[PDB]
Amino acid sequence: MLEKFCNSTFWNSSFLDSPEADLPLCFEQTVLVWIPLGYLWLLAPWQLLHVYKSRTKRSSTTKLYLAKQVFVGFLLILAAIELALVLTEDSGQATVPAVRYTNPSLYLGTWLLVLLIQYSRQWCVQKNSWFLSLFWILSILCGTFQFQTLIRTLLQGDNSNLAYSCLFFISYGFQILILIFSAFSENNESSNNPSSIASFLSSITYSWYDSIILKGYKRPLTLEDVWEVDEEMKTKTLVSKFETHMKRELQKARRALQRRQEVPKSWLMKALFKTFYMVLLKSFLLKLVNDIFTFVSPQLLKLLISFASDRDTYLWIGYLCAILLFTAALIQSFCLQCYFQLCFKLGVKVRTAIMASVYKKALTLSNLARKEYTVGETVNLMSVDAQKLMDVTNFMHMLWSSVLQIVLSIFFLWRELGPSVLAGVGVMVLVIPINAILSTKSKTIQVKNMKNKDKRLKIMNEILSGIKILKYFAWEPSFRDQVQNLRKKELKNLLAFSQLQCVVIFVFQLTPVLVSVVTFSVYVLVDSNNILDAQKAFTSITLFNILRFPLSMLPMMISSMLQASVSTERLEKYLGGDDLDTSAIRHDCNFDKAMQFSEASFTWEHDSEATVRDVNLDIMAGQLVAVIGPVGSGKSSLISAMLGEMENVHGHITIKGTTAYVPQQSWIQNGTIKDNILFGTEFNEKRYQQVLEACALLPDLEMLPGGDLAEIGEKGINLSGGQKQRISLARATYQNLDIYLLDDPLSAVDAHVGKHIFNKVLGPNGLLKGKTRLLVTHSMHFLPQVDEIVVLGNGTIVEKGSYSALLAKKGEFAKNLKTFLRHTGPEEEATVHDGSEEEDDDYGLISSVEEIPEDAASITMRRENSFRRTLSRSSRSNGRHLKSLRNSLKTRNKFSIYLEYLQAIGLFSIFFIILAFVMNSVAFIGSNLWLSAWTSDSKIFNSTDYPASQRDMRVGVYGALGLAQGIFVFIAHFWSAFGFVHASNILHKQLLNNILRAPMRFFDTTPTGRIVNRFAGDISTVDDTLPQSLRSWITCFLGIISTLVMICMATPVFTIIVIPLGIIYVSVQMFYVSTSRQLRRLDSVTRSPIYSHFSETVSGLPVIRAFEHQQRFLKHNEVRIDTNQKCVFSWITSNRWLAIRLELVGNLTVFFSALMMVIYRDTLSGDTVGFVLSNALNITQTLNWLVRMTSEIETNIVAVERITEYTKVENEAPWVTDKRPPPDWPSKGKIQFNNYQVRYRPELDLVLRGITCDIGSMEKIGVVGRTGAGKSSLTNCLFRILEAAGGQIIIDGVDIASIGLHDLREKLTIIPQDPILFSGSLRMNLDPFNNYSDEEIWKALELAHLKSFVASLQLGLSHEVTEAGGNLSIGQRQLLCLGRALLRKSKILVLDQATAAVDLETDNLIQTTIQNEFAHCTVITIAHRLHTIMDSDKVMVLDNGKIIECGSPEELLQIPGPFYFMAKEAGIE
Ligand SMILES: Nc1ncnc2c1ncn2[C@@H]1O[C@H](COP(=O)(O)OP(=O)(O)OP(=O)(O)O)[C@@H](O)[C@H]1O
Ligand SMILES: Nc1ncnc2c1ncn2[C@@H]1O[C@H](COP(=O)(O)OP(=O)(O)OP(=O)(O)O)[C@@H](O)[C@H]1O
Ligand SMILES: CC(C)CCC[C@@H](C)[C@H]1CC[C@H]2[C@@H]3CC=C4C[C@@H](O)CC[C@]4(C)[C@H]3CC[C@]12C
Ligand SMILES: CC(C)CCC[C@@H](C)[C@H]1CC[C@H]2[C@@H]3CC=C4C[C@@H](O)CC[C@]4(C)[C@H]3CC[C@]12C
Ligand SMILES: CC(C)CCC[C@@H](C)[C@H]1CC[C@H]2[C@@H]3CC=C4C[C@@H](O)CC[C@]4(C)[C@H]3CC[C@]12C
Ligand SMILES: CC(C)CCC[C@@H](C)[C@H]1CC[C@H]2[C@@H]3CC=C4C[C@@H](O)CC[C@]4(C)[C@H]3CC[C@]12C
Ligand SMILES: CC(C)CCC[C@@H](C)[C@H]1CC[C@H]2[C@@H]3CC=C4C[C@@H](O)CC[C@]4(C)[C@H]3CC[C@]12C
Ligand SMILES: [Mg+2]
Repeated sequence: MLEKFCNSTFWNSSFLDSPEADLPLCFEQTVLVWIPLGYLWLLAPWQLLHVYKSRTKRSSTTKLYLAKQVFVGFLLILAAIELALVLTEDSGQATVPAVRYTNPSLYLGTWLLVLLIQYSRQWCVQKNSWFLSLFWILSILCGTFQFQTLIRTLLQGDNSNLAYSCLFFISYGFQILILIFSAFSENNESSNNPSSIASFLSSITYSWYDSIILKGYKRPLTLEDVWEVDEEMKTKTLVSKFETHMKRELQKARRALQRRQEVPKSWLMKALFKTFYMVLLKSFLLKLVNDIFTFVSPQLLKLLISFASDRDTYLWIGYLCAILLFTAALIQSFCLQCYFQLCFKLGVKVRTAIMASVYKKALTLSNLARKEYTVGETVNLMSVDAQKLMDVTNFMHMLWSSVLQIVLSIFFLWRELGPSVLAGVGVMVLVIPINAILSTKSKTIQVKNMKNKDKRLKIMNEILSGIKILKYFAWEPSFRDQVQNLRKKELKNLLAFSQLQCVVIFVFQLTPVLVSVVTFSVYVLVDSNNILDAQKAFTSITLFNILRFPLSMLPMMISSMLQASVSTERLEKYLGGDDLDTSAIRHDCNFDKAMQFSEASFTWEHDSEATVRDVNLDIMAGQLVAVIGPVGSGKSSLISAMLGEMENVHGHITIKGTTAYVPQQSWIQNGTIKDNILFGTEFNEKRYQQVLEACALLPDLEMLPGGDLAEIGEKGINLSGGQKQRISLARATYQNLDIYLLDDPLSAVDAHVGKHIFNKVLGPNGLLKGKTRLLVTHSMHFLPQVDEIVVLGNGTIVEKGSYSALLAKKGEFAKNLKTFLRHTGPEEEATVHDGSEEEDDDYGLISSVEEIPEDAASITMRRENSFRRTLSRSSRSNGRHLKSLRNSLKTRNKFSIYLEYLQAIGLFSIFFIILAFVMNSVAFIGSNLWLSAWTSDSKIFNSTDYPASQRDMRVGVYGALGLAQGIFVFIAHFWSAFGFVHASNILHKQLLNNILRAPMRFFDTTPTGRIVNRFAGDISTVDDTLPQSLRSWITCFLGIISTLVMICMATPVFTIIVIPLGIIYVSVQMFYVSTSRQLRRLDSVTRSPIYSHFSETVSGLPVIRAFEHQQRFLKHNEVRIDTNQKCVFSWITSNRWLAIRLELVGNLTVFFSALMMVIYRDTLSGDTVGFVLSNALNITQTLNWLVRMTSEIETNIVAVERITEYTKVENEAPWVTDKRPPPDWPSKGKIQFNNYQVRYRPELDLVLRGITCDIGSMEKIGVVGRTGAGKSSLTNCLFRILEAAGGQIIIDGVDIASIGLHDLREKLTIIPQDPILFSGSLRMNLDPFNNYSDEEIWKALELAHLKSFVASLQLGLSHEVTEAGGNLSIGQRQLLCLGRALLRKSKILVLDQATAAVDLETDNLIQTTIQNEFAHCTVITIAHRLHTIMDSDKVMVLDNGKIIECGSPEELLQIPGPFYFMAKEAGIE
């Protein structure tokens, strides 16, 4: 039928099959002008309906709109005038074919729809959609063909049709211009994000993120300038969506579980599929489309080889094939990037929807299930389980995209070689089994590695925190070896694990060559008729390279799904747990009473004995009643039942109004004191001040360093029981509720503060004089000022009555009211916390193992190592003692590192390793040239002319070259492993000796947290991931370099393209790293908050639920999640930006190569066009891998830099010098000071000045003074802890300066101010140096009155001790340090005021012991008990750093003076 419509033939061989070939103006003016129209017509109504339903306000008109409308109008008028001219040309006696009638009319019809659809878009967000943007591309691609034919026809010399050509040419141009104009964003400039408003091209090449790329390059970027996340992902939206389906599923699962077996089994997985099936479908379609291109390239490569093999062909074939290869690569990359983006976005959505839902359940779960779990366990649950589920949802489509890819690949190989292909596959299948046996061994080793690493850190924390005591007694040398033993014991396991990992990389590295040698040898040797040729060989190599990945990622995917199974099972127990029952507390306005108990009976457990039994009482409003009883009576249980935290058994409770809670164990949040007192309330001034003053929290607040705005909590000043109780009471009284349930709020405070609080806050005349008060107490001091008292016994009420009535009853109250009341004095003080902010990770900026397939082994290990390391830190309980707020306040008053690391490794081995890797690359190029020659050999011979000698020679050499390649790699890997284990040893050892020898200034300025982190995190980083990246980068670089030598060697001209693309590569490279690095940090800083908040709320749930303050905390958690969800996307998109740019560069560098071998084909063979393209086909992704891998080693080298800084910290005076003292130097206790002047730090002034005193032998001296007089400095001046800015100290005629450092301390003894006990055994604390024998030790405890405890202990001197002697009680901790100093029996003893916490009897013993034992010695004591200072031969007085009075105490008191005035103030005599 088409023959009469048109006039020419549709298709004839003569049209083609010629040097010059072209489709006729019949095929081009038919199907090529029907496809574009069909797309627009068929698909128009769907887009019209999609706009119709969602029509909103019109947007302001912009210049682009009018340009796009006027160009279409020009097209319309052009088509109209063409139709008019055609109709006017021939009317009479001219059967003009309808191709000149329909085609003109068709276009005129379409342009109208284009005008309409464009206007409709003006009413939507994205103006330039995908519909028109794809239509224009289709039209241009279809119309390019008419162009060539038309031009040629005219150029050839025919002038018959010139209007049509000119008309068509004008339209084709205007189409180009319209397509160009249809790419501009034309933004409304919405500050949220430009993702919603972006044309098709911008949203497909990611050329809208680049703004941030320009912003972060100039100046560092903060959280302000990162675009917000879209509404579809906001936490509030995701939760509701997931909650609907969760609620709908669980109930059905519960019903199914109840119907049978008469705890759900599988509901979470379904709830997720039913919620997010649509994204799954879209991603599946995109992955299916991409999977096709993976096998398209090899066919074009075979066509190129065939075309270049012969000579009598046409150029058009080669040019068309090159263009097709370019287009296929571009399309495949564009589809793959979009699929990656969709999948990763879905993963993030799932992770947020699980984390927020877990948080929301945590604060509504029953008490039984909550008490079953642990505080840290639930935090680890959210921090680990949710992350595991994110990974298994980032790489699930692989499962189906493998069993298909593999199958397809196998099919092709068979259609290319024959039954021989099976031989290669089998060798490529046997590898996986072997890989497993080695992974299990690696895990087995790593477990013990982790165990030994844990203990070392436990000794490190103690020594770093208590560095003062070590210096005083000179115990530094022992701990050196004590920790080096553990270091070596760990190093051997590290070396074993390292050499095992090398075997695995070797098998995954040589498998390509092995499969090639086996397949080719079997194919050529199995039958004499078989003859190799270039196309078959090179295509087989390409398909092997394609297939090598899935068979090596499928094992990993199966292992991951196995972990996600148990992770899912654990979460479903928590998210599916029961809820607490509330059908026992009736919140009605009884009014008649604010409380009523109708024979209630509640139990803590499910069905155990009732803790509270048969309770019935009622108290009117405005009544203060006190609940008293013995220990374990059940008061707090009664108040918890009032709150409703127990399970009802029998009865009901009526409550009118709100409630307030003051728990026995005070709970404090993180933040300022003002934030804690407010607890989410509008700030006032007439009530805030009243609350603070009434709770007597004013004097203390004045003494805090920051006043009211002082950070309190885990990461700040740790207050004592006395204060934390007053803060809790102040918060409760400021919130101003109706019913107050106080549980012992006056226990930690003393008598004065307690009386003041009772008379000013809660009592007959106080702040809460109208509200009802229920207080539980243990002291009978405030009983007469109450209204009604109740005595609880065995959980039930024994007697209820007024104070006078109970006293008149004459029974239990008489005995009860004796001296039960217990008073508490000031309790300890504050405790500052050393900053330990460390959260650097290893697995970052990497989302799946599909983006960087070459390095899947290392990526998997890093994830597992990070997950394992998370638990340890959570379950660690670091015990670095603590510091007193008082003492802390006084204290306040470039490529070179790469060279350093290489020098630590050893340049001698580095040279040989580089030589080995380079030699391997040469053997690679050599093998390819042997095959290229072997394949070339075929053309000379034929089927029945191949000799046997050639057949054997062409394969023996191939085998030899493969063997050489394998050997050189193995050697390179074998040495690399050792070259590192040595580095970790020298770096740590060198660092430890230097850091352990630093002066006190450095230890005082830098917080302990920073110093200990270097010994733990960095050492782990510099001995684990570092080597993997350092060994992968060189392999990638050498592969790229080898590929380029091959292409340039074949055709020299290519050298030109190398320079330009490099300038682009190194440019595109700096940009990415200059931004990604900053986003990596932001992510870590904005994560820890979330887990901190969850831990806080879980610990303080009853207080949260007593005040009815749950919505605020839910909102806080939602904001904290939306801050991190905004930052993750900002790097998930950046990685996709780089890919489109580098995959484009990599595809361009192969397109040119192909064309350069079609213009110079004359001097080229088929095989030479094989080794050049077969390799260059896999250079696109290798660039992306190199940039990503070089963006990780650059981020990881930061470890070595830190370690180096502390290895070069200033040191103090040498331990031992040549100047030795006379034997038994401290013969007599003769000390003298000559104008001794000193300063703590060079920037600080002299603290002690003009000191001139004399110390006699066998003399007892008492140093006493005022605050800030430098009393304690005197001691820290005799142990040469500081220097000597002025003057000197002479003992036994020998200046302390001349004598060596470790030569002086040994012969001096000092009792520590705060007795500290190290871990280990009792022998280690008493004598780490094992110099003494047990016999003389056994005498020491006899003198110390401690032999009774130690003899009857579990062991003798071998008994272990926990942290800071936690197993031992306080009484012996101070006592033991007395015995420690007793063993040394030195000559000069410097005592200090350290008997403050020693009990009277013990104190007395300590005091007399000093006198009985130390008699033939000199004793200098700095003390505050002026009374105790009475027997000193000479009393020295310091004012502000100057000696004042030096005389006997009797003389000092006989003659009035500053000492006598102090004694008069003290009143000792
Ligand atoms: N959280 C709990 N879980 C289980 N049983 C508990 C719990 N708290 C208390 N009990 C049980 O109830 C008994 C009474 O505890 P409760 O704290 O009510 O007594 P109390 O007299 O108020 O104590 P105290 O005088 O020390 O404040 C305990 O000895 C124990 O047997
Ligand atoms: N670590 C330090 N860093 C800086 N200056 C310090 C440090 N320790 C002490 N000082 C300075 O030295 C002064 C004297 O401190 P020292 O403890 O010797 O005085 P003191 O009169 O014995 O104290 P107290 O009355 O509390 O027993 C401090 O007030 C302070 O100015
Ligand atoms: C598949 C397309 C899109 C790209 C691949 C190149 C195409 C255009 C080339 C590759 C091989 C070519 C064929 C090779 C040999 C012959 C036999 C001849 O007597 C008629 C033409 C015909 C059948 C050619 C037609 C064009 C052809 C199919
Ligand atoms: C708009 C662009 C993408 C169209 C691409 C095809 C163009 C560039 C091609 C198609 C047909 C080609 C022409 C075909 C034949 C000849 C005759 C020859 O003796 C000189 C080159 C010349 C004149 C070619 C020039 C380039 C040409 C016009
Ligand atoms: C399909 C899209 C993407 C690109 C289309 C490119 C087409 C139009 C190009 C690519 C290679 C070109 C051919 C290359 C060489 C010659 C030989 C010359 O003596 C006549 C023109 C002729 C025969 C060209 C015709 C046009 C041609 C076939
Ligand atoms: C993007 C696509 C559509 C256009 C670019 C295709 C390029 C590679 C094509 C288009 C026109 C082609 C040229 C057209 C005409 C001739 C003359 C002929 O005697 C030798 C080949 C030569 C010199 C062609 C080489 C290849 C060529 C330059
Ligand atoms: C097996 C191992 C020990 C071989 C050692 C390879 C050495 C020579 C290689 C591996 C990693 C390389 C570094 C990788 C990254 C960069 C960042 C770039 O901006 C400058 C070069 C620099 C700094 C490289 C210098 C050379 C380097 C240190
Ligand atoms: Mg209690």
